Formats: sequence, C-alpha cells, structure tokens
Amino acid sequence: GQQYTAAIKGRTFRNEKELRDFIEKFKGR
Repeated sequence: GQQYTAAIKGRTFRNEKELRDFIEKFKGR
C-alpha cells in the first residue's frame, strides 16, 4: 500500500491504528 509520505514528515506510521490515535493529538487547537 501507498504509505503516508506527505501527511507527516520525520514521523511515519506502519499501522494506521496508531496514526488514528496520534491524529487525535494533532487535531486539538
């Protein structure tokens, strides 16, 4: 699969499950 390359620079995710959670962290401002 097309792994996320833009979405996040310097921190990539292998499991979208963890990105769904870290996403909850970015969305908060």
